[PDB]
Amino acid sequence: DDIYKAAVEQLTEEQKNEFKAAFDIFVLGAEDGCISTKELGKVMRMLGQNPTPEELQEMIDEVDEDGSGTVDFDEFLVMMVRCMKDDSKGKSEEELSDLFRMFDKNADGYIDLDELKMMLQATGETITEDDIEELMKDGDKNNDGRIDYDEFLEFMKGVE
Amino acid sequence: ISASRKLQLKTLMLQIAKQEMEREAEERRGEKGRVLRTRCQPLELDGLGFEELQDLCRQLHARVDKVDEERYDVEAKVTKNITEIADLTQKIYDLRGKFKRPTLRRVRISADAMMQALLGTRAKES
Amino acid sequence: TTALVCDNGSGLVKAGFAGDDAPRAVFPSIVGRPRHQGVMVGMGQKDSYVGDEAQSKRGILTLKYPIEHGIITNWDDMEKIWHHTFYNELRVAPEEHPTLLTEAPLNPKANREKMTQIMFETFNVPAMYVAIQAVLSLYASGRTTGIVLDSGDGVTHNVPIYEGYALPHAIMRLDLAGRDLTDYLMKILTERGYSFVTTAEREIVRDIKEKLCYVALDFENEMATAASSSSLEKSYELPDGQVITIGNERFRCPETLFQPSFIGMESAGIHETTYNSIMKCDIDIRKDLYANNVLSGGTTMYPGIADRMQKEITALAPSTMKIKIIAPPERKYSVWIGGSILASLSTFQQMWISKQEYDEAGPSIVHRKCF
Amino acid sequence: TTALVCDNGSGLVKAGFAGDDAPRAVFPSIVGRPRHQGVMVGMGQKDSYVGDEAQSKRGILTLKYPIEHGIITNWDDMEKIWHHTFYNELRVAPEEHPTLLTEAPLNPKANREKMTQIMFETFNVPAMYVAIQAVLSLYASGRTTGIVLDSGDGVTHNVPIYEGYALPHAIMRLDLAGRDLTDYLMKILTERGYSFVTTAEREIVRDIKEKLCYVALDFENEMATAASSSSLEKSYELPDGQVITIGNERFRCPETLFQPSFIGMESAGIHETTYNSIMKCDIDIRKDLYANNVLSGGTTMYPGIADRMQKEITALAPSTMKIKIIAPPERKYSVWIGGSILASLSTFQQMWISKQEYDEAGPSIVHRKCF
Amino acid sequence: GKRQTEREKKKKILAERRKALAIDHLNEDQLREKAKELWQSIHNLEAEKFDLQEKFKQQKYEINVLRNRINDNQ
Ligand SMILES: Nc1ncnc2c1ncn2[C@@H]1O[C@H](COP(=O)(O)OP(=O)(O)O)[C@@H](O)[C@H]1O
Ligand SMILES: Nc1ncnc2c1ncn2[C@@H]1O[C@H](COP(=O)(O)OP(=O)(O)O)[C@@H](O)[C@H]1O
Ligand SMILES: [Ca+2]
Ligand SMILES: [Ca+2]
Ligand SMILES: [Mg+2]
Ligand SMILES: [Mg+2]
Repeated sequence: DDIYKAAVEQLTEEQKNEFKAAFDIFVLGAEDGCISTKELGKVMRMLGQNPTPEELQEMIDEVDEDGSGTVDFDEFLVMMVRCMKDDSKGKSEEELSDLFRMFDKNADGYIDLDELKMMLQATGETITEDDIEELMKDGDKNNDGRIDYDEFLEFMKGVE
Repeated sequence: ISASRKLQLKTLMLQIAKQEMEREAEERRGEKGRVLRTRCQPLELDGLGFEELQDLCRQLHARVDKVDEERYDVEAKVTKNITEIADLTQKIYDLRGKFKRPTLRRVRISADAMMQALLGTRAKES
Repeated sequence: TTALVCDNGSGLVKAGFAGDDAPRAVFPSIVGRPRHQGVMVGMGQKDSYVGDEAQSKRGILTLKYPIEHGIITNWDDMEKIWHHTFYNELRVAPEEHPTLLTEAPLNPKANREKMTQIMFETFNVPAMYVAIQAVLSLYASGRTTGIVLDSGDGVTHNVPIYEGYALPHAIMRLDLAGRDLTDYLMKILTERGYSFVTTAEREIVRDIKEKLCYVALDFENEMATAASSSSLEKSYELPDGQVITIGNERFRCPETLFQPSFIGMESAGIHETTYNSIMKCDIDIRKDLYANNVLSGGTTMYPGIADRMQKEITALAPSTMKIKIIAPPERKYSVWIGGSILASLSTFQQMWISKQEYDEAGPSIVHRKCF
Repeated sequence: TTALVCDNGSGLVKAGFAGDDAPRAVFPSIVGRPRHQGVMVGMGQKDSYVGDEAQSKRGILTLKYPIEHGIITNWDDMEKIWHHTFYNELRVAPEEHPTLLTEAPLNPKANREKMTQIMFETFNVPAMYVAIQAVLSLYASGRTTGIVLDSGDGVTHNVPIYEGYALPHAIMRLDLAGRDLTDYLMKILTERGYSFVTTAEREIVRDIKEKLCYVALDFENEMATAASSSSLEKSYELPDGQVITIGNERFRCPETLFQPSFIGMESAGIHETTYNSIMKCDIDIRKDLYANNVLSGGTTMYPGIADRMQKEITALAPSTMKIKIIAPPERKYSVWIGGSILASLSTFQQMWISKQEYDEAGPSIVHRKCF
Repeated sequence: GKRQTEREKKKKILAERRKALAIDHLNEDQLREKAKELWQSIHNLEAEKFDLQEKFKQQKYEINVLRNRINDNQ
């Protein structure tokens, strides 16, 4: 998902110019000015990788939001850093499950968002209340106002 | 919000929860040691007549019997509870597991190799 | 470490590391010694080209498959194929990787025991496990019930499964498969003048079958139409020119699946052995098996088979039950995808046949608890 | 606190808290181990499905009732059933609730003593009491006299009661019940071609019996009519299609109640054991018993039995007495409703077998004053 | 009897844990050692029972989680 967005936002304009020039050199002679799903799939075939057209459509739907089938500058960098998955295994299931079970200090099976507030105060990153609101929206799938254990698994699924 | 700050918040929360859980576990261990030391009382009756020594022997033998009875009963109960917990875990999975099959990708070989296979002779810097 | 999910098959060996989506290396399983004399000196001519190399030099070789019908008839050639698969197509020494072979149902014991003995003595793997080719194809569909018809190239078998409990008394294994269809197509092509005899030209007939043949929805109507119009005659260019035109041989070759009397086999088609396999099951799980009929294997890739089979079963089955035929687009590699999923499971990690166990009980360990 | 009114029964376990109108959880009492091998790994397959879960997976199980005829023949399975009933269908720990089991008349002592020993040692209830299944059915009718015929699924017993004083010398217990009718129906269905053999298909025959069978007002006339016309043949759809047509098997299955010679039993029908049970009573309470004949239990739910029984008894009884048959619409749960009423009484609150009493006299306390 | 078997097995464990407290024939130091043995056994059982209590708390909370998910899966 937005994992590659986070990774490249950690990165700087060096990657921007690097991938721009890489497009200039390798995609030289193209008529579209971007990279298409079929375009990248044929490129993979040319180099020797064998992706499938269904996988091509899946990946382009994942990277393309506007439905264009190509890559915006930020989307282009996200896809370029996407093809390699350096970070995997996303923390540990059991330890984080214990952390979440103790997160419910009231131990009622439900997460008070004030506990989330205090934990975030501990985190202290530059964040507004709407940011944690959006994060909960990302996490509170059933919109119950708390953090469900299964939804806790979902939103932390694969999170390093 | 921007995904970078989102991931930073996620890892910050991971660290916060981990450290708080560890600290609470350590505090629970300290309280356990303190309260258990409070519960069992050290004795000092050396040099006494063996009548009283054996009186203490019998008293503490009975005490050991009582504590063993209680603890073994509680342990059997807890084992039964954990067995039932595993049963319910299996029940929940068989209710709504199935699709929980993970996927691993290796065709996406390291991007350096992909860039080499793409470029070839002109694979000098990328 | 990672596990090697090999899948011997019969016609195409599919292999790759556990946890991916598709096999890493897929290549025909043929070993062909040269047959002519050879006059150039120092050309570096080998004594046996295996795998995909012998599909390019097939003009001067005598290709011979080492697996006839599921069973293995030529152990030296099979050992050569495995050695090639490990060392040249994957380039991973087997000393550091578990292996997960696959085997058809109802196969001779000696075949399986020899397979495990080879894997443990020659290649010296850490641990290997043998699995039935249909359970994997059921894994790949993400189901847990259903009756799977795995019509490979060697043998077609039909294993029904319910709630994870396989029904050993309802497995119907039939030995008609892709190879017999290739031979029958090669035999009916002679009715127009094209004669293919050499074992190398069997590959050309196989390519014709793959690219042109299709399964007719209704056989008699197609036979009548192809005999009046000429809208079916599709042409194909041989490896040297001289295009050929296939008429009603197009849907007569794969029709043998539903009428095995064409090649002289007595048994009933794949449309009726599935219904018989269902009817042997208990009376209370027949609805679920009707609704979750799964297709797999290469030979079930003919264009238009998922409709003919559904029509036939709906004709046979009671009118109330719903008949549904699951035909995923990734049919060919379904068994291997399922094998990867099974090898990637944590619960399965203690079912491997560890080498010390083999040292204590001999090759007959495979029939024991570690199945 | 509230009392748990459990009612073991034989065929359906009915339970619920005291003071309500209907049992909270009603589910068949069957425990079925799987019988096939099972090939899917990690499917989470248990070793025994009990209660209503084993009526959905019955296609691959071997269901076996733990209660044969009132008596309990397999104590481990019965313990499993009780554990399920307490923990999963009611979700109330038994450590905080009195229990009120029910038991058929004239049952072996060891059964009752083992029942109380289990309830006090394994589940560790505060206090339990065992009551005769017919007195409760008399409670539910709001009467205080009357002779109740409680034709369950295990055993049919006929307890006469007057003014609250039970007559122990006039209890006529007969072992023909719903299960024997199911077996006889399964045996006469074979006369048309339908063969049900598996222990899972006994459930299908039970469903046929429940939905189609009825008691004929006059047997010979119905046998003559069904043999000439075809207005009786009702069809029924099996769990997989292939509808079946039941002819004069409809009223021949439940006719066994009034002529137990059909299944080879010597004794007289339920129409004549009631009259015999009345005639053993004193000469001055026979009119009241004639006027207040009560029906209960599941098997007395056949359409048209409250008229056949009245006709038969009127034939047997003297012409002056009035014969009335009380057949409440809530017949099936009559025993449990009566159990709830009895457990809700204040006068009854000191009759429970308190745990300290059991500790002082052992399991043989149940035969003592606390009956 | 399975319940009989459980009761008998638990009583057998009870009997086993009953060590031979036949020790008056010992001298002062040996009896002091035996008393320390009993004391350490009691404290270890205290640790075991505390572990049982916390694990039971965890088991109850996880059963609450299980029931929550059950209700969610209507
Ligand atoms: N696209 C296709 N159309 C028709 N037939 C095919 C197609 N692909 C493969 N086949 C047939 O299936 C066979 C390959 O089957 P496969 O599933 O590889 O067998 P195995 O089970 O031994 O792996 C080939 O011999 C070919 O005859
Ligand atoms: N509606 C019905 N019509 C006919 N027979 C029925 C009906 N309902 C239940 N039965 C029969 O009664 C039996 C259930 O009797 P029940 O009263 O539950 O026995 P118990 O006394 O053990 O609870 C079933 O086995 C079934 O054969
Ligand atoms: Ca886009
Ligand atoms: Ca909370
Ligand atoms: Mg295959
Ligand atoms: Mg009853």
